[PDB]
Amino acid sequence: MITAITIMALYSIVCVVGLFGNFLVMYVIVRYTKMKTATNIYIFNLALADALATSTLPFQSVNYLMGTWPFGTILCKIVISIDYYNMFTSIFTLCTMSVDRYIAVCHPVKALDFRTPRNAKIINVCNWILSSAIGLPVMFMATTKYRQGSIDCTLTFSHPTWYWENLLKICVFIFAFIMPVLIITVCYGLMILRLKSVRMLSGSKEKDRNLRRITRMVLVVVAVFIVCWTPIHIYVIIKALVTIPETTFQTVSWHFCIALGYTNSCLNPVLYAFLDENFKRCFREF
Amino acid sequence: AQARKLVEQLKMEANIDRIKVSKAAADLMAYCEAHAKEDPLLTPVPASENPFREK
Amino acid sequence: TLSAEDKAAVERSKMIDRNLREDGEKAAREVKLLLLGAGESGKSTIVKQMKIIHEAGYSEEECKQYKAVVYSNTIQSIIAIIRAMGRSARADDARQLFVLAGAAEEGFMTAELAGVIKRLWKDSGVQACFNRSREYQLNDSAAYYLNDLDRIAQPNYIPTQQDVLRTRVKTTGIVETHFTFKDLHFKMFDVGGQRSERKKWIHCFEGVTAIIFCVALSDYDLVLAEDEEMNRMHESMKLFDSICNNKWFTDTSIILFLNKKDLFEEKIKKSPLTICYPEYAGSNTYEEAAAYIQCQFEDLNKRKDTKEIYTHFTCATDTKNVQFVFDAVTDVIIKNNLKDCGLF
Amino acid sequence: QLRQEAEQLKNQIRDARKACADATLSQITNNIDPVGRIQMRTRRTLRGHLAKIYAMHWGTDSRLLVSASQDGKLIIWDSYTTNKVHAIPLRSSWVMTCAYAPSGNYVACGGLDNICSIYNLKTREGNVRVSRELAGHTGYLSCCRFLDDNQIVTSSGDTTCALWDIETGQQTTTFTGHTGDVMSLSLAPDTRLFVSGACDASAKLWDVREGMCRQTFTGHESDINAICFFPNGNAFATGSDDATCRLFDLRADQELMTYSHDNIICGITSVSFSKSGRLLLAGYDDFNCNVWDALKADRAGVLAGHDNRVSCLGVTDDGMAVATGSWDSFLKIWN
Ligand SMILES: CC(C)CCC[C@@H](C)[C@H]1CC[C@H]2[C@@H]3CC=C4C[C@@H](O)CC[C@]4(C)[C@H]3CC[C@]12C
Ligand SMILES: CC(C)CCC[C@@H](C)[C@H]1CC[C@H]2[C@@H]3CC=C4C[C@@H](O)CC[C@]4(C)[C@H]3CC[C@]12C
Ligand SMILES: Nc1nc2c(ncn2[C@@H]2O[C@H](COP(=O)(O)OP(O)(O)=S)[C@@H](O)[C@H]2O)c(=O)[nH]1
Ligand SMILES: C=CCN1CC[C@]23c4c5ccc(O)c4O[C@H]2C(=O)CC[C@@]3(O)[C@H]1C5
Repeated sequence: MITAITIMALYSIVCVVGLFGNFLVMYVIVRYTKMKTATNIYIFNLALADALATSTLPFQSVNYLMGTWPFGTILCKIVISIDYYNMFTSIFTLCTMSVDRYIAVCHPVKALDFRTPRNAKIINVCNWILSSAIGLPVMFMATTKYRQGSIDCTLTFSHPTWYWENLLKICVFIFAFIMPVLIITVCYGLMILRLKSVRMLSGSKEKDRNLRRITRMVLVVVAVFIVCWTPIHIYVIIKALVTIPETTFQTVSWHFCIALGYTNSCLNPVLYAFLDENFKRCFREF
Repeated sequence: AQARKLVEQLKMEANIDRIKVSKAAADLMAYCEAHAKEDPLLTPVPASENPFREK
Repeated sequence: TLSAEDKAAVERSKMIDRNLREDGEKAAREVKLLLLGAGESGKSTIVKQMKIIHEAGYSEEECKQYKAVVYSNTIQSIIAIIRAMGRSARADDARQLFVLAGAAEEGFMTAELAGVIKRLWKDSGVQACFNRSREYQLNDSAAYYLNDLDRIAQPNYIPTQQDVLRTRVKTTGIVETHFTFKDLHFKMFDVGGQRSERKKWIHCFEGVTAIIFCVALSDYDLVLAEDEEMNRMHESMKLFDSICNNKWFTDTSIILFLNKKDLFEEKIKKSPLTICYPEYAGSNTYEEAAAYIQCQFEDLNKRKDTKEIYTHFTCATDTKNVQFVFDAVTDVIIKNNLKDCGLF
Repeated sequence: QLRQEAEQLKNQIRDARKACADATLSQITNNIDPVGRIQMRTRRTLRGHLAKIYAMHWGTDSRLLVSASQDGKLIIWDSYTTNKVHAIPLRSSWVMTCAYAPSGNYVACGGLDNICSIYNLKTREGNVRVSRELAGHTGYLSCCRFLDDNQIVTSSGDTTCALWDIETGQQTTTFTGHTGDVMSLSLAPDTRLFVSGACDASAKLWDVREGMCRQTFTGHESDINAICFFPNGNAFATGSDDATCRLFDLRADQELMTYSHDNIICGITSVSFSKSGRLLLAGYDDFNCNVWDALKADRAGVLAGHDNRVSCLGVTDDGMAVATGSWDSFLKIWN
């Protein structure tokens, strides 16, 4: 009775907070601080991916509220296309940001001639191109169907429906879950070990406090990403693995998993720009 | 060696002609309001003849 | 609306923009080292034990610039020898006046240089006139240019790399040494020549990667010749104090090189250690004395929470001295990359 | 001995200066209308440097200037269309002086390398070459100015100025007498005198012809970082480090007017005058230039927009522009 009301309210609050945070990050990164450093380009593209990922949230909230899709076929064609696009752009820019920090730590000589702004630009262009190269194979197949007198536009596949469907499921699972957790943990772990071995963060109370703060703000990044993306992927893979009885509990759990993924998209600017010390320096000047 | 040449240099700086502060300040000011209608910084020239304009 | 003149101006400025772009990106990969040191502290040994490359760099750009310098030096030398002749030999004098007029009218290299390298060597009194010209101060390598320039007459002549060395004036002040070590480029500056006021050119660096402040260990019991009242290690300490407590160098790392190690080991056995430090009398061995000198020299860092000092004892060969420089520099680069990544 | 004689006749000199003062410049300009508040805007920002700019000189054609920075580049800009005409690769990155010839054919530079390099801007090849390097100085070259196509006067770190001849590379005249590092010189409009200031907080005027100091000015107390002649050549202004610009004098030999404020305690790096001479522009270390009234000794306006310390400044010869180079690799032209 009131489950739809509270899930619509939670969708609304996560959408508005995510949009406001990413708009603040874009406003700061355009007006106050510039876009000269490579990390600024990375957090700019992450902000765009998070803002465009959470902009489809009112559509899905009113889709659940009204029990139907009154927005036609092309609108949700681009909505599911841009959702598959945005999850990969945000995930891959997290991956390349962690690779950037690992290169800046463990390979300093190579990071002198690798961490140039044009290199970051071509990496991000290749990033959005490679996300598009798998979002456009979704663009030409998503469509609007009719079931039980109601309108829904889940994506529909070819005559071997299960083969192509499960191929998409296992591919998005392996890429956007196994690829970021492995890359992020190995890169950040090697970076943290090298920071443990380096002189400037060891041998004093202030230096050890700085090292502990860096390790804490790396571990919270990995923990927030893993916790927020972890229920939805395995829940989708067990929905695809075994059939599940339709219950209010499974609907609320599904919507909470969606909310947790979009909460990662909402909280990325909090722990990726507001916790950066350059942005803090820009903030204390005004 | 250095002290005696310093003495003679500063004593030949001693015996030079000097006009009053009033006369020099007065004709400096006279030079100031003789070119005042020419200086573009004091009086901003119109943008038609100004060569520094947005394109 | 802009036509060919403004289009060519825009194209030339775009070319200058690209050239500045690669030059700045190349200069960002360098590492700047500011080598300091007191009187005979051992900077020359530190420089000369890094002998890899010193004249290497922009070799193509070097040889295409000083051609006007060569021509102007040649015309200055020939007009100087003509003027020093005064104060059977008139046709060559008219020829020298003609090449004087040609050099005043530029003339490039096709006609005048062949005449000036042909007619001068025909006579025999040219050497006598040049010897008589040594009474006054003149060019130090005029006849050197004359007898090492006549062999080539090409319009774009690239005889040797020694020509760039002999034409370029030796810098009395700032000294540049550019060596590479393990895929990383180092640019070390010696400021020994500049001896007027360091307070107005220390800000001219303001952002070097590291300092190579060198101190001789054996100057603890030595005294200066200036009034015989100042210890040399004490003025080394006061220079280190001024460098550490400097507004332009407030976070850069200082790599202290305690250089006269074997002389310190010779001096400890016959001379007391209380001359430099009257309040210190701990032992007489090399290890504890050198460690106490290093400890009394490292406490001058008044901001130890941000600035790091990497002290090494080097004596004679020490291949690991450059390795110590490289380790300190890579630590500084790691700190800079952490500053760039929004982590530190 | 004769030290007391020197002290007593220096006492005679400044006693004659004190007796020569009957009315200050404040009282003689206490009735003229002020310039009020003037507003200047950056019409051109000359991006393209990548390091710390230290020097700038305008051109006699009022269109092309030159500025030098710490990247080893000497860029001749364009005030009109913002075009980089030239960019010379310097053999010494440590430079804080640059000069532009009155004929517009030559450009100079120098610094810690003890070398005043001269470059020909209009060679037959079309590019920029190196014509002559002026050697003979044992200190850092702080300011050089071109008298003409043949003579150039330089101030060095060895507490001596020098007048050179280009085709011989020899100092035809040496200007000794400074007990401190000269940091700036300004040529007279009639190219017959020049005045230089040093770290001993004194300014000295020299004759180019007979090569001996004529007047000395001991108004400042910290040092002298900048100096600039008046357009008529009968006065000059001096920058220093005690937050004061002082307008000295030639025919009266005193400190006429003090341009100081109790909130601008930073130093001064650069000074210039407009065509009329009523507008003394001074660059400061608090990231912005102050515009002073040369008769009323009050600030007219502030030239903001630089986030780093202003280092060099110059008013163009026809008075239609003010270019300020600072420590942020940018130049700014104002109206
Ligand atoms: C609007 C959506 C659906 C279309 C896809 C947008 C793509 C093509 C856009 C979005 C973000 C963009 C990047 C954002 C910022 C920069 C920095 C700029 O200095 C160079 C271009 C670069 C690197 C852009 C390249 C193109 C880009 C990747
Ligand atoms: C990995 C850790 C941190 C979190 C795991 C969360 C996921 C896998 C859990 C959390 C809540 C769970 C749901 C809770 C309730 C039900 C109703 C039941 O009739 C079928 C299973 C179903 C639908 C569960 C599926 C799995 C689920 C979505
Ligand atoms: N026996 C012995 N001598 C050493 C050692 N290291 C350096 N020297 C000498 O110390 C002088 C410094 O002169 P230098 O040019 O650096 O001065 P400077 O400050 O004006 S540049 C040089 O002649 C060196 O032979 C050493 O281990 N053992
Ligand atoms: C948190 C939102 C991210 N979304 C991306 C696309 C999708 C999705 C997620 C996880 C795994 C998938 O295979 C997958 O496809 C989609 C699906 O089947 C519905 C749920 C999602 O909209 C959601 C998270």
